[PDB]
Amino acid sequence: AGYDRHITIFSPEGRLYQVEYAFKATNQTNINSLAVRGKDCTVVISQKKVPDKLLDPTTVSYIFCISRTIGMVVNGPIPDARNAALRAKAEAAEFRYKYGYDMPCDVLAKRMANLSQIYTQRAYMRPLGVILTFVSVDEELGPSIYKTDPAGYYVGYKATATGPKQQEITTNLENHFKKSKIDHINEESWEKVVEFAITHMIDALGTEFSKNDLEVGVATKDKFFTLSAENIEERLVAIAEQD
Amino acid sequence: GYDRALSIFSPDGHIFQVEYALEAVKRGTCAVGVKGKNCVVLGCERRSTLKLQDTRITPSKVSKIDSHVVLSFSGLNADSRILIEKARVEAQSHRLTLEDPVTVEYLTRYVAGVQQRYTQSGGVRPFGVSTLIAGFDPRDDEPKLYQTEPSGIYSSWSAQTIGRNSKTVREFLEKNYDRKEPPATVEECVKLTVRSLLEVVQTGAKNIEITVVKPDSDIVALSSEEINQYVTQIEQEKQEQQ
Amino acid sequence: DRGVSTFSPEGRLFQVEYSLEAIKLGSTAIGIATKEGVVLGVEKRATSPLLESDSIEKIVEIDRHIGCAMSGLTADARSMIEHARTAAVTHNLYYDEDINVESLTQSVCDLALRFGEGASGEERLMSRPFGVALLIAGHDADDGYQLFHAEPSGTFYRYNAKAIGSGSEGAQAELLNEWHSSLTLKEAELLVLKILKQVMEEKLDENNAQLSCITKQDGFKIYDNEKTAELIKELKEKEAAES
Amino acid sequence: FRNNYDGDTVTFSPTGRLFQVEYALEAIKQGSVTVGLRSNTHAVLVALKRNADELSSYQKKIIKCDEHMGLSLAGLAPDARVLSNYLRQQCNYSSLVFNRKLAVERAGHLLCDKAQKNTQSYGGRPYGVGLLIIGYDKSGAHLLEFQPSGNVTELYGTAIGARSQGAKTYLERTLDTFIKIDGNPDELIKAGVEAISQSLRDESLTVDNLSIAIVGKDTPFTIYDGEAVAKYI
Amino acid sequence: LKKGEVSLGTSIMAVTFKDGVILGADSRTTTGAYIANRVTDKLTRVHDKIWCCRSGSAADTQAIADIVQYHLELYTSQYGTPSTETAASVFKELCYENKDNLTAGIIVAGYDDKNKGEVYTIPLGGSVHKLPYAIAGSGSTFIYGYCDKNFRENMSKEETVDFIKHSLSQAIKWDGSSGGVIRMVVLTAAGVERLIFYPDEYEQL
Amino acid sequence: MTDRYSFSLTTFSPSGKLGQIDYALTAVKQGVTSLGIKATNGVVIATEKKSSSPLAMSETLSKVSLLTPDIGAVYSGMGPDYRVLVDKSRKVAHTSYKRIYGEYPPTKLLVSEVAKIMQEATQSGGVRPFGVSLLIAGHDEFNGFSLYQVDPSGSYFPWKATAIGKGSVAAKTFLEKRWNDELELEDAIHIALLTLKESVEGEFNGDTIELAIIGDENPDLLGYTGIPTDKGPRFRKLTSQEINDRLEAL
Amino acid sequence: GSRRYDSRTTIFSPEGRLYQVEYALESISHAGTAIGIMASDGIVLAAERKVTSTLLEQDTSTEKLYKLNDKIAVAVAGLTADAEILINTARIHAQNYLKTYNEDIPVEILVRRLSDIKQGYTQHGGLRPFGVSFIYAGYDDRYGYQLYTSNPSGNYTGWKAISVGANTSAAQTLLQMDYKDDMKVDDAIELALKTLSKTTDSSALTYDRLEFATIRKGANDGEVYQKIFKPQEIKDILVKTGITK
Amino acid sequence: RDRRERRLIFGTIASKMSLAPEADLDSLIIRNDSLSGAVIAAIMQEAGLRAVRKNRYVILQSDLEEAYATQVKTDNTVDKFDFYK
Amino acid sequence: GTGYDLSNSVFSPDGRNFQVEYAVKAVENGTTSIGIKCNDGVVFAVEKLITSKLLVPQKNVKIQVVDRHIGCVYSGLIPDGRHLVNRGREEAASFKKLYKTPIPIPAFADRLGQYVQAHTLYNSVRPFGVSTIFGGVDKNGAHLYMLEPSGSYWGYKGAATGKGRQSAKAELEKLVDHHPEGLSAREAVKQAAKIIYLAHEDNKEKDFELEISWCSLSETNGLHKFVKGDLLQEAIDFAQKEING
Repeated sequence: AGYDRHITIFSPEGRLYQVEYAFKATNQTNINSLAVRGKDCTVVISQKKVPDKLLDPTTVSYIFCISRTIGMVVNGPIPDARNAALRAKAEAAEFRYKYGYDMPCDVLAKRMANLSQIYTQRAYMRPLGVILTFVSVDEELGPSIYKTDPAGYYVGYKATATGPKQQEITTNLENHFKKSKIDHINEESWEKVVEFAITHMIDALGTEFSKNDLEVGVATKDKFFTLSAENIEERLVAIAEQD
Repeated sequence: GYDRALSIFSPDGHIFQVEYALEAVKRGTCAVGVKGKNCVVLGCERRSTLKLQDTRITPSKVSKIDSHVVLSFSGLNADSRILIEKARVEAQSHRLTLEDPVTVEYLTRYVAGVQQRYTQSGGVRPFGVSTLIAGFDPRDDEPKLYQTEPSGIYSSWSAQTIGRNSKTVREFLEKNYDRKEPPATVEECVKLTVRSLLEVVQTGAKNIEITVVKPDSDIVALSSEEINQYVTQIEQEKQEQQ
Repeated sequence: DRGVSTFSPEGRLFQVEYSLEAIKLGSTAIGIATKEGVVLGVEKRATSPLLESDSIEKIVEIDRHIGCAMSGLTADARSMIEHARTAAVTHNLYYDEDINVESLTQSVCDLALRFGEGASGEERLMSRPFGVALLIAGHDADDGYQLFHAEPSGTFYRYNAKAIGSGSEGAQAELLNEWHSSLTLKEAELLVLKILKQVMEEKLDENNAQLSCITKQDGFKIYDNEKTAELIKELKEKEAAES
Repeated sequence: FRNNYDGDTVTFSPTGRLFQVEYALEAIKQGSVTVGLRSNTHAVLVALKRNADELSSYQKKIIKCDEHMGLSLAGLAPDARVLSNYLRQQCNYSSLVFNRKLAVERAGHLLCDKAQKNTQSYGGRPYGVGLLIIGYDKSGAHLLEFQPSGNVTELYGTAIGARSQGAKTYLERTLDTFIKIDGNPDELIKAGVEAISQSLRDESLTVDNLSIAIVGKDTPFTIYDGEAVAKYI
Repeated sequence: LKKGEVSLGTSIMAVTFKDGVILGADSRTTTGAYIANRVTDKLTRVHDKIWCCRSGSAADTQAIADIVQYHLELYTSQYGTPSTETAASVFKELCYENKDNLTAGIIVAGYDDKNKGEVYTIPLGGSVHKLPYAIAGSGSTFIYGYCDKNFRENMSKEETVDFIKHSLSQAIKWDGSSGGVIRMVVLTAAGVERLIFYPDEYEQL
Repeated sequence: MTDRYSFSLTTFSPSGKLGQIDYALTAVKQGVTSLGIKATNGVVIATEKKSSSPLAMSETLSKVSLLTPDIGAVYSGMGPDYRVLVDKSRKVAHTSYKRIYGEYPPTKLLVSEVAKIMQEATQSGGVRPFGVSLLIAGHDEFNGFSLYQVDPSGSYFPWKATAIGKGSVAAKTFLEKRWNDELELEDAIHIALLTLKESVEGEFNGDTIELAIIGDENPDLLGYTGIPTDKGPRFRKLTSQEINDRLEAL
Repeated sequence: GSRRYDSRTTIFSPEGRLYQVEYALESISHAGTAIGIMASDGIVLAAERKVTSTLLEQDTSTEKLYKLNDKIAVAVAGLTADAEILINTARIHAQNYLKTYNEDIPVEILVRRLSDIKQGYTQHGGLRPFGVSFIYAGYDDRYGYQLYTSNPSGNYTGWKAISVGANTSAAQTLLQMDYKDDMKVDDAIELALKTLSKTTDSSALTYDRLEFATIRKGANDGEVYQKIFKPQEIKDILVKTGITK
Repeated sequence: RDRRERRLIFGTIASKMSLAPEADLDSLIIRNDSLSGAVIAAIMQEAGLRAVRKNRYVILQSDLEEAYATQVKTDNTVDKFDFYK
Repeated sequence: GTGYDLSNSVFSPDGRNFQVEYAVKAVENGTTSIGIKCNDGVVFAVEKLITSKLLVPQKNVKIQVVDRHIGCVYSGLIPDGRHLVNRGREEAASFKKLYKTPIPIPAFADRLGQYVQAHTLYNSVRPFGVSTIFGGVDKNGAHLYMLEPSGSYWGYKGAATGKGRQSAKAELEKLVDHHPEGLSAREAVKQAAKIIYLAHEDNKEKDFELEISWCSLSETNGLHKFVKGDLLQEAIDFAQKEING
């Protein structure tokens, strides 16, 4: 044929070079994300930074609202993120007409995975580099987190993290859930759910971040919303109201 | 798309792929055609070494292209079916449309034309076959003998020989034919054809297959019995010229 | 294999250069256009008793006013003829009259451009360019007698005389000295025979040469074996009496 | 290496563009010297026709696209024809659809797009030919320079072919004078011949090499061909 | 056209007020003279504050409406919130190319926060017309005089709810193919509030 | 512009081998220990469940998929190749048989349909071939219970027990010795846990085994509690508690 | 594009060969063995399944024996996968001849088509060919019993005893000697089994390492009834010849 | 190194350095599967050394965990292989 | 490393294909163009290089219109920039017909984005080597956007690209701070002209001809128009006053 990394075909070893390099250096773009599940919400915190004072940070987007209710958190670069967004959006909409029902996280995950795989076998396309975390509060499962990753592999989570502070986030939640004997915390108001998230975040990444350095996306039953800049400071001050 | 290159120039103004097509023919079996002025004889090898072949369903080297026209070859059988099929269709196409029996020149142009296409056109390679095409034009008693190469070129020849040891059989034939006095009788032109093809088959008198074409669809394949007789005779001739 | 779009630092394509190499290996074709005709002559060559030498010729008729003699690969000149007949026939039906020899060369040269992988400008269906160059000779009622040299590269020039083939370097040089602007059809044919004799390593017979002519009361006319030989018979004696 | 990025037309290289593209710009200089000049009411094209021999007849270096338009080539011939047909097609359709002649500017921008498409296509190639396209539309007199990678510039005057820089020095001096003569054809024409013979330095000029074409406010596409260029030297 | 029809209440309208636009329609389907559904929904969402009133055949309108839903979800998300003008055009485009097999009479009425309430009327062959308030269906004709006199500027929310209730109740009386429940959707800066009146309510009111 | 790739990416090497099939197989050897047993009173297939994360669902994860109602498949190889392949196998099985002959394809016939997908993909360029091997374990009422192997190229062969993945040969030895036909399904479940304990060490549970059987019926697997008309599924995947119960049963 | 991202192995060689074809025959010479003995009251077919086990089924004895018709069947030497596409298409090519003329295809036509498809994969497309060689076990009323072999190159030859697969060389050297020019089925069966043992290393020749089919005329079975021997009928014939050792 | 084998190496290095009833082996058996005897000894030794440079005298199961997690990676690679997750 | 310098159909370990790097480089190798967002609008200005008096003013402006209210200017290579725009135009005509509304500046960013990104999933199509700064006023506010050649793009408050990118961001960043966003659209022409002047200091081998255009909802009424006449002429003077030399 050609070679195993000038076109996409098996390696000597049965590996795929392109999928493993797609895992690595697409999360080192100054991005770190976590998603945790509420009681009647789903919270995402994700880093999101602007290096100029001349770059309007509103257009800067890496939590997208796929539908009115669906969110998708992308870890990886904006050229890739919009190829996956266009696909996601289209899939969401199509689903809504044809099957008469709102798009579940899991179905979207599964569909996108199989598609990426096909593009992985192709000798004139690449797998996208992006890692896609699809969030809502389904009325067919409660709060949900389902994540696809780039190899055509995808799997459901109850809480997930990405970027190399994966270990830190996990351990804090694991110990906590083993003690309380639940993997979802119980609290109604979204506000208290974001405070729970921050607590585990601050400890784990070992830092706190500004309003414009964060972006927080909240899933609720039949809405997904992003928190304004003042709204993200309100929460950071509110734990410090306690202190 | 697989209309892209698969046949490229040489720097010498040949084509690599046509030079390599001719080699397969040489390794191959030998076919010959020798002309009288009443017939055209075609000899074809059937050198069965092994005795476990059943030879009524072991492929022949003689095809009808038309009822008054034959094609013989030396080269890969697999490729030759593909050419043989397109050439039968073309005889019937003329017959249908012109209301006329087929003329030898046009068929030769056709055989030449498919091979010529596949060198010129991309994502195809030429056939592994050289052919001899012979027959008689309608209402005509003079012999016709054409040679085509998988280059796609074409020529007429009074006699021509192809495949393995082409040199040896040309060289011999050249001493036993003149255009000014070619043979009138079937027996002596056949004697000459069997004698050339003896000298390269090694042992053969059932391994040599003669088919003699007289004007307009009198096409008759001589048998082993008959051939063994000419070989005896040739062994008598070679101690009358000692 | 070899690029189909890759040029030399000068900017002359590899494929074009390679086209020029096959041309130089055929047997000479020589044309002189005069004021009463166009003469096209070829060396057919080969004489054998196992060869039918007067059944093969290199001067083929396109139309009742157009011939071509070739030099180079002969198999290639069959595709060029198939395109050329179709184009001329369709124009005679639409406007009832002769097609121009320059016009024909351009229509053919357009399909000489395909080779290789396709373009988005053009669908390239072939694999190599044509390895034969041609002298196309004709008559039209609006420029009289003419002679044209088509190169497979794309360039076509009108000439009053031109030689192509292996032995063209010598041949052309002779053409100029012999050429003048009161040259006639009958002289030109005799002269052709002189040139052909000179450059042969053999005796000139009509089973190694063929003549042809154009007169406008008969169109493109092949000077037959019987007439060509009578002309050869007359040559040998007259030359062999200047010594 | 050279051989690494050369094989197909789909690769960029650290230079900022592909090697092959530069080789297409280089070919133009090989082919025929053609100068382009305009005043503001007429625009003049002067071209040297070359052949190969004594007994060869000239190849035309002016191809008339319309009865108000024509162009000169310099460089590779076969592409210059494939382009002149496209321009013919573009022209006609404009007239059939929009009743429109086809502006020089308008044509340039369509031609550019066609050129990008054939430089992203891998089997495709740069054309390897530059063109000086002249016209008088209702935009005024025009000269455009077309390059076979999609570079289109509107100019007062320019040259492509043998010592372009050569002619350009001449034109840049005599510029201010000739361009303000507006309403006299002959002067601008006379400046064209005066220029072209000084670019030359290993060739000479003669009557039947030269061919002049003028288009303008009162000159519909007209060629002075052979003999009739004598009266502009 | 197609093959098969379900017939519909054939009295729809959108009337604008101060706080936006209120859309109102009657719903009741029949197949023949058989009452397929007493209670039905003819108020269909294409966007969150932008609904439409479906008229012609049920079948044709649904098939179009799906196509419009699909485009408008993707517009919303990507290009920002739609307008009624944006909807109106999608409805027209399909309708005009497919006028020979579909038949759709649509009033698209929407509430925007950048152009307020908007009414775009799509004719049965397919056209885009803005009008200040619109009446469509085949019972609108009888109620042209009433709506124009009492249609007045800067209406109060109740006064417009009475006005639409009255408009449709006179049309439902005189017209025969009209009947069943009145559904309405009040489209304001406060959301969409949905009202339903059973047969016994509007007749009196 | 656009693709032009039509040249086969699977080609012959000087020995008579096919580079792509050789490569793909290395992946399969390194893949998760899977086996299949025909108990004669059923068929039991077991495969390793795994978790990515403890905070990760493994409900979504697919290690045992039902290809058609009475038939399950399990694999060793490349997970993404497996997922797409299952899909094309499900589709053709439903369209071309389930109201044409009025029932599911027979096991051997379904193994051939998979075989074809993989072979199309090996012949043709634009795409590399599938990198997978399957164990298709089944029941069809016209062949009983069956076990097949499907290779990466699409070569298949019949088996009555096997294992593929890492540590195959020894796994087959324990299975060969313990089972020799005419055996309860339950008993084959017990044997299967024993073969895999010896095969996998470091930590072992029934919460890291995912077990499916084809070898039961419930009324719930006719899919209705009324009056029969047909037989229906016999695929049943067990929950983790039931598997721990069979681990407790000696 | 694809020029420098691909190669051309479907071109000729400086001997006149094609790379992939020559290689394809090699693939076949280490695959399992198929043997064809044509008799004049029958066809005897034998195949060795190289390696058999009690973990494989040995019960399926169509593993290399496929019927393409009730009058033509092939014995396969090479891959199952490669085999599958030509079988399915051959069976289809049958039905077409059958529909058109209401009569079954001769063997020879069906071979010539097969070979043309196989030539085709190296002739255009850039594709790879199959890597499986077929032995045609077949009928005509023009030619009696027929025995062919066709190859991935697409050359095809008439036989009355042939082998392809491994150990070809050993089987054919014994077979040519012990051949009788016209012979009955039962005699063929004795000859075959005798040859078979001494082509299978050490004590290994068993019924369950063999696939056997015979095609007999019968007189409780129809003219040209193909019997594809299932285990138990192999067990019988081995004991009768006594060759089980 | 099989499971009984790794277990010993954690214990033997763990004797040599500070330890307490927190120095939970059960955790560790999941964390390490079959790395050479060289590698297990290397890591256990380094983690006691690294804790003490972070200005901790005590070693706990917590302490080994925080040292390890830092050394093992600094880039993010998603699960294990492409063969199974 | 390698394969990623010729292709885009496979993924670099650096996360950034070497061919993509070369595309950015040709952008910095063009001219300066900039874009200024203001409190009602956007103003665009470009340095047009003067080489010879054989070039004609305002026919080789590098400002090209799309729709009615989007002005598009670029740095890099001319052919890439025009083809990219011609595609924008075609999508824009399609847009207008279908949705009966003008094409957004955010929409157009996406349209361009998807054409570039498409050519960065394929080795068989070669992408664009220009950064295009564009913007306008629409139904949903004023927008400045910059499209970079990866298929990365965002909305900015201010933008520069080209040779003079750095000097331009400096001079812009001071002026934007001083103002709330860039004050009035009138003011913005004067400000622009200062930015071009500072950006010229990286050229100094060619003279320049100043060309500005604007799109303003308070002094153009939502249309893209050139800034010429009096307004351009006061702007040359303002630049030459404060910036000396």
